[PDB]
Amino acid sequence: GDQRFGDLVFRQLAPNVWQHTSYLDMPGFGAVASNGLIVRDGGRVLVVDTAWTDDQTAQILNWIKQEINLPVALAVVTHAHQDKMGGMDALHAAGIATYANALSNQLAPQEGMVAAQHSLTFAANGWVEPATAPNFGPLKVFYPGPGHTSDNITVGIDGTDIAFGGCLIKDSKAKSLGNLGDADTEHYAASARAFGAAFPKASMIVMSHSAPDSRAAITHTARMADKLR
Ligand SMILES: C[C@H](CS)C(=O)N1CCC[C@@H]1C(=O)O
Ligand SMILES: [Zn+2]
Ligand SMILES: [Zn+2]
Repeated sequence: GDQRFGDLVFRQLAPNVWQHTSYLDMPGFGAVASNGLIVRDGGRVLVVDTAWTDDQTAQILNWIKQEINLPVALAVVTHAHQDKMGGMDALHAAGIATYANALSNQLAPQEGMVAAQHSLTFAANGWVEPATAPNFGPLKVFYPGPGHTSDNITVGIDGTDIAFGGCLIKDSKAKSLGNLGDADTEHYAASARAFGAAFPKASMIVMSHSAPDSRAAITHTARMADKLR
């Protein structure tokens, strides 16, 4: 179920996949959860997204050492906001290779983030250019278009039923698309549907600010985004 580890929560989603969850006070909103992923690929571990802070991110690495006890080969982060990239220095201190959309790395300094070490670029159809994501194993990285942010990316996990929408996708009962201050309101719906179409077999949709849901998270998110146009 949920495993509490210090101030974080970890939940196994599949034999080789766990969700990490960390919390930060957003004055006016309460203590806000953010989710990312941990994937074992044979003898190594892959991380999707940091926690909000360096200290929390170091705790993710402590949990991995305790529960998996294999090296973390790389991390990929899914846009330049604090919940996704706030712990980059902890990853770098640990010697982990880090990857982000080129645009996320460009935006990182102005957003108050540390850039990843490596930049992903994307084909016109949204799929990552494979040479920019070497040794990603089962992580299949897709740029669905601008939506929650200009730079948001998404990740499928081959060999599982899981696709990770990050902060682009909200759950099937979500009331709003949330803060749209960095959003692309025109392109959001199409970007949500493009995520679904990229990972058509994924039955478990993981996202930053809701628990895992069915594909109704994608349809519901797109349908709410239809009203922004
Ligand atoms: C700090 C982040 C980055 S997505 C944020 O803006 N959040 C997290 C949940 C509340 C809120 C929002 O997306 O509206
Ligand atoms: Zn965000
Ligand atoms: Zn977020």
